[PDB]
Amino acid sequence: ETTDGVYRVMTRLGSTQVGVGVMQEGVFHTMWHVTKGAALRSGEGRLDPYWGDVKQDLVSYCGPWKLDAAWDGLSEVQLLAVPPGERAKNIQTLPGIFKTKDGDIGAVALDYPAGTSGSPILDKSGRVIGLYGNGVVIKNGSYVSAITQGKR
Amino acid sequence: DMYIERAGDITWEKDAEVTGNSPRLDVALDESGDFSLV
Repeated sequence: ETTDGVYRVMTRLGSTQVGVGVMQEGVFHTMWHVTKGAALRSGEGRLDPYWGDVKQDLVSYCGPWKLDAAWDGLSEVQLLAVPPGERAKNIQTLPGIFKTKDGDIGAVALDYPAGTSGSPILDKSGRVIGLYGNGVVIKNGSYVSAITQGKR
Repeated sequence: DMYIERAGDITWEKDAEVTGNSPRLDVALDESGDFSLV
């Protein structure tokens, strides 16, 4: 399967969801720590890695990174959370800011199991502005993931 | 051997639940692609 949309990344103790990915223009985008660059199966069925980067924690299959949109810095976004064993749910939120020395990157303060990481973050036009699942655990114990976007 | 399966389309929802705050955090990213809180 290669039609556009969001996909669960599974593995067989039982069938376990290790992460989430997004398919667009024939390319499967997800996070590196999800698949560790290993090949995926889509039916019968083989997706091979094309581009990856551990620092960005991103990886593309069957082609280069296609998602180009980014957060405008003012409007609210929506996390299309696809938790393990749960139907996809759109969660609207206003992202925070991750202050680094290469600049600022948006971050959403939403908590979901580790199997949900790789789920896309959308703008008001349905464009993927980044993926969810790479972040920090703050002083209270909650999880805050950055809006990690690649380069097209 | 990992495998993928469809979970839905990529579409914005008009009446979605709005939760979560907007924290401002100083963060440092190591070479291994992991963020830390500085």
